[PDB]
Amino acid sequence: YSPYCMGWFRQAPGKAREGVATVDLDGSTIYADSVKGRFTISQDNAKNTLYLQMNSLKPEDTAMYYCASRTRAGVTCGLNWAIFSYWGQGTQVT
Amino acid sequence: PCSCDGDRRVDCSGKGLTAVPEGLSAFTQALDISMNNITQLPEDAFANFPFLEELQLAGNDLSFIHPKALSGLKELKVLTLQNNQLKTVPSEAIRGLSALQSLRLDANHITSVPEDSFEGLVQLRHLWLDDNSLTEVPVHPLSNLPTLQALTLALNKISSIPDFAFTNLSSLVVLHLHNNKIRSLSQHCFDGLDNLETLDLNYNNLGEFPQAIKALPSLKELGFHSNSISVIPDGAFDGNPLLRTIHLYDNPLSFVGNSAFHNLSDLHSLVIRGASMVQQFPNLTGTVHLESLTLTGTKISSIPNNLCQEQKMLRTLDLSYNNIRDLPSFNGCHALEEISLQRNQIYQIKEGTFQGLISLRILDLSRNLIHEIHSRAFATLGPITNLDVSFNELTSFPTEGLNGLNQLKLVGNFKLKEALAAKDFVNLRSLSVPYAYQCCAFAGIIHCTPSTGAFKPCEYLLGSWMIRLTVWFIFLVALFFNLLVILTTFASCTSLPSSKLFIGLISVSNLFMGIYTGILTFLDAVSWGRFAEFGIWWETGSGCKVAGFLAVFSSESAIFLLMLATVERSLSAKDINHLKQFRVAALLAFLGATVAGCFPLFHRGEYSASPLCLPFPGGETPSLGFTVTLVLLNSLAFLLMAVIYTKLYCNLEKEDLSENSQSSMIKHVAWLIFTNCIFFCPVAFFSFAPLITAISISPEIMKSVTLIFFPLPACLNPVLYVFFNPKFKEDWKLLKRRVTKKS
Amino acid sequence: VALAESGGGSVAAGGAIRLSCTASGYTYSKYCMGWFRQAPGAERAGVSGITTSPYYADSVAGRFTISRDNIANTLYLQMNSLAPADTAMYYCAASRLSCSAADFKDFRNFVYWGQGTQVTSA
Repeated sequence: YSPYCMGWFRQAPGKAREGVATVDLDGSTIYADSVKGRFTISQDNAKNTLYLQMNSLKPEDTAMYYCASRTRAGVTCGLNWAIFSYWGQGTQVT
Repeated sequence: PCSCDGDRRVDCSGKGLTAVPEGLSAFTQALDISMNNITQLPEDAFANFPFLEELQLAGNDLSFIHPKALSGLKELKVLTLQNNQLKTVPSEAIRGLSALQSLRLDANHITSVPEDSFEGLVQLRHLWLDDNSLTEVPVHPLSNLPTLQALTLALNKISSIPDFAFTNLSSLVVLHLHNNKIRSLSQHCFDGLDNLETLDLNYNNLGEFPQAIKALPSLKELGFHSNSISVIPDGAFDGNPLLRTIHLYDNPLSFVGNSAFHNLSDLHSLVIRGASMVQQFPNLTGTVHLESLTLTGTKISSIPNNLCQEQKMLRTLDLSYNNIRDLPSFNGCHALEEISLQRNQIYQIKEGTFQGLISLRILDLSRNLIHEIHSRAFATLGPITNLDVSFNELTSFPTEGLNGLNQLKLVGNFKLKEALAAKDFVNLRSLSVPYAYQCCAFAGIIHCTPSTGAFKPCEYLLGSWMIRLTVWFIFLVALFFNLLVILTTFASCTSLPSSKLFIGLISVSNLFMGIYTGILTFLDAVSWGRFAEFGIWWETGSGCKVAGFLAVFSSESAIFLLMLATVERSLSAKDINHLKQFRVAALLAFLGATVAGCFPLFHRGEYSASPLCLPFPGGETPSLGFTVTLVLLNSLAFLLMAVIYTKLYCNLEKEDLSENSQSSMIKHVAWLIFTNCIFFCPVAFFSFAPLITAISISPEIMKSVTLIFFPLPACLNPVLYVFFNPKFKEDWKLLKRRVTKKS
Repeated sequence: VALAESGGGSVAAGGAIRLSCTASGYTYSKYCMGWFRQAPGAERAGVSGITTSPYYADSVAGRFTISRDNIANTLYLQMNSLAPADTAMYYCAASRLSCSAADFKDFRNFVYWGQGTQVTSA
């Protein structure tokens, strides 16, 4: 309903959860070290659907994924967990 | 799996759980989970228990927490999460718990604190955040908390504190920030902390004294050390009156204000070290609760006389490495116990200086210029156990009221030569006195450092009666037979051949060695049973120098004259015109013996090693200054004439040796040199003994043979000559004829 | 705030003993703790301490181990191969300020004291 701090997260079995490139309300996506030249992120607020695309992926770094949302305000974007109120169930990509 | 306490308390330790335990009573009050392997917290994990009060998650590797997982725990009070693997402060799943009391987040690698964190907690009192990797203080989340008491941020990586950091914390009591990298402090950084009692800033990189502390009105305990503070401006502690403890050490302090420490009504101890340029005593008006005072390294020259008229409860006092010259009276004091004054310019002691101190135990006045001590100094001083005074020019040492002493050190007072009365020091345990003979009075369980061994005896110089009579025997006959032989060789009014005058000089040198031995025997006879009393005076006086010079001179002339005798014989045979040549050579050798003997005299302490005044035995450390040189010269010469006589053996045959009177002279010289060789081997061996670590002999023994094996030649050379040269019999008849003609 | 100790007792010479102390509260600084020895007729002395390189006394060097477990907030001191001269009363002391090794030979600095235990070696 309220578009604010959409994010995506990757989780490998037996370790922590880290973030990948995330976009804010005004665009200007914060982009992680391993995603430039690899992944593309887009988001339409007409229906509030975000799309991700894969390009030339390597066999490793294939793990479970999640999408994360937040409706509050007052905190800067940092591509870091523990700031998103709502979490998706996720999906395994390999 | 987990035992039930029965009081609604559940404990789980190392049972390998990867998920939240289930099936327990819903009424449980406290829950502990420690050393398991839970890594993630699923959503609605704790929705089962609605009456949980205290929550422990210790040591497992939790990394992700669902925001809704912690919901429903409205009565939680204590939350502990240490040594786990979280990377950021969980701003979510914490806002729900309104009634939280204590929160502990230690050893977790945390770098960023979200802005909205710590919001909605209205009654949090304890928050622990240390051993993390924080880099800047979370000003906004800290301001969000109005009721925080104790704050610990240690071992983090903070660099500087911005202004107005802690404005909204009204009820903060203690603040810990040590081992950080703080280097600058704003003048208004600490405003608002009116109820702060304890402030810790240790091991930081502060380069200048902070000022914001003057805003704190109730700061009890203050600690900073290992910093880089170097200057203490005056009026620094003006703002805060009540200061029980001030920590400061390892700082490179240079200047301290005259009035800095003034008006502290509750300070307990004061320590200042390394403050070199401060040269005037601090003004201590108003400070009347100082147990311990310490100032070191300064340039203070005088002490005020109202000092412990003000300080009524001073217990210890140390002032060293200063320029104190005079001591004011300490009569007012009563609780003073230990006093240390070292490396100062004190030169006199008066009676009244130490009068009235009832409970003084340990007193130290070392490395000073004191030469006058009043007799009644220490008379009415109370029970004193350990007293140290050393390395000062001191002439006489009084003893009045020192019966209770236990430790007494006096070393370096070479001017002090008076003996020490044994009766006065009844309970003395450990001594240190400059000369070893003084301890012979105690004859010690008393411990005296100086060895006072065999080499420095107490009762008899010579020791054994057999040794005494033996040296008396060779002394006498050496003297008598030397006089006889010199009278025979010189009194005859005949032309003097080179060999005859040579053996005459041999006799003269041996006679000198003999009366050296005689003077030693006279000293031993005079000082029977009481050598300890005479030892110091004998060694310090010129008699020891004279005796040692005499002995050394006698021993070199004999060796050189013998060597010159056997080359004289060799070339006499070969030409068979050098007589005047060798006469002045003999004179030149005598002069060399003179200078070799007198050379050590200009040095210091070389002839005072032993009461016998002979340096060749040496001692603990003679450190071979010239002993090795002398033995080297002696050995090289002996091998030289050994080679010369082997060459003579090769050149001249045994039948000619038997049939030649000049060769009879050669045989006599060979006997002389062989005897000199074997009788000098032992002293060289003894001098070589300390060089080898394996070989050790008791001072008992080395003294005996050094005494016995030194002067023998002076005895047997004349005996050998008269027993085995009819040349002497011919001269005896000549002198008998001359005596008969005269009479 | 409150400190409790456990251990102690009578042991023949050359044995091994473990002493465990627990603490409750938040004002104390967990980087300054110590074990203190007291024999009758003498003042308290500092046997060992934790500073921030543990500080060990002259005498007990090589036979005494000191450890801290912040997982359960417990201090452990284990001794082995005791000499009879070790028979004394033992105290656990905690300060309020951070401390170095130099602070440990003077007890007066420490504030929070425990009730103590008794250990005798024969």
